[PDB]
Amino acid sequence: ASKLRAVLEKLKLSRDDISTAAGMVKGVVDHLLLRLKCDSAFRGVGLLNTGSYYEHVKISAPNEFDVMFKLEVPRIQLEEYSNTRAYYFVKFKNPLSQFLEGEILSASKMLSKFRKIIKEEGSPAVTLLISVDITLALESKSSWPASTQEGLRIQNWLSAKVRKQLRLKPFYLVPKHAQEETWRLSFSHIEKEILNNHGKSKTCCENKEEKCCRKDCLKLMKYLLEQLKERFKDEEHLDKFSSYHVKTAFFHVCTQNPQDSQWDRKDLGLCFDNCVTYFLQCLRTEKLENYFIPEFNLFSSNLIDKRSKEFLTKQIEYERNNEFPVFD
Ligand SMILES: Nc1ccc(-c2cc(Cl)c(Cl)c3[nH]c4c(c23)CN(C(=O)CO)CC4)cn1
Ligand SMILES: [Zn+2]
Repeated sequence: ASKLRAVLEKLKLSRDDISTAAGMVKGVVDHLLLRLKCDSAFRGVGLLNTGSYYEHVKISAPNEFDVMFKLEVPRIQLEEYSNTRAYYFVKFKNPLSQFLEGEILSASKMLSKFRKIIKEEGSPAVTLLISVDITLALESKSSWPASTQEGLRIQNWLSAKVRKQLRLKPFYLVPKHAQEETWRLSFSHIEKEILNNHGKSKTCCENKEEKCCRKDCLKLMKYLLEQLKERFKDEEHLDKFSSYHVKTAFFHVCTQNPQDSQWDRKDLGLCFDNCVTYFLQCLRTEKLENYFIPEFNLFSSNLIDKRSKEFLTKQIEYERNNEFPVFD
């Protein structure tokens, strides 16, 4: 209870120092974006909005930032790869013809040029050095792919109006490989909008009478994983897990507990325990549905070994029964 709020305060004091570092990262980005704009192939490159840096996977490592460069392109048509609901080949119907390999757009070819232009100056295409990961993403203004039709189950939490409005925004495709020329769907912009506008009430966390602990629970779940990943970094059974798994599980708990009253700031310990319990259930049953693509199991044996899940299950059960020693 009091231990949880002490961790958040230590995290908060850690964030203030990078306020000056933000402009330092934001300077390198504003430059690199201009240099990429001079190449004919990257004319329509820009920052993925709502903030230059998305502050990486690590809540406990403010030294490393994460930035996404979106590439506006003509109308995209997609071909699903091998029944994997998230990976696709990209096809056309001007300057990107150089990266064409028949009809399929070559991720390896565009990444190689993306890297060459920056060097002289693929989930992260380049990592600069205080680290900065840069991801190239294709912007598509088409309707969201069919695999997202039963995802984003926010209707009883953020309303069906908002889900309708959110699904009118573009989606994004990042060169991730399953096959070395597929692209992976990305909804980082939607995830940020949900986190920063998270309550059933439109004025959640806008006044002191409506302070919920939704954000604090996510910070704590991210800190728990990073601490465990750092403690057991040499054991290799936690390499697969990332903050995306914790964020995904958190969004399911929001769907599961849609009322702001279920996230009262004075129930932080119970609310954090709700997220820990749901994340364990996903580990034990090896089922963590992608929040936007319900058929993509993030905890499938294809992606993460069963022994890794029960290792993490074992460690989280330990921390839970010992009142989380890795926090102090
Ligand atoms: N093996 C994996 C893991 C996950 C996915 C994945 C899948 C979908 Cl559909 C979406 Cl929308 C995704 N967004 C992100 C990921 C992702 C993975 N990811 C990280 O793990 C951060 O280090 C970036 C953020 C596909 N393959
Ligand atoms: Zn709130």
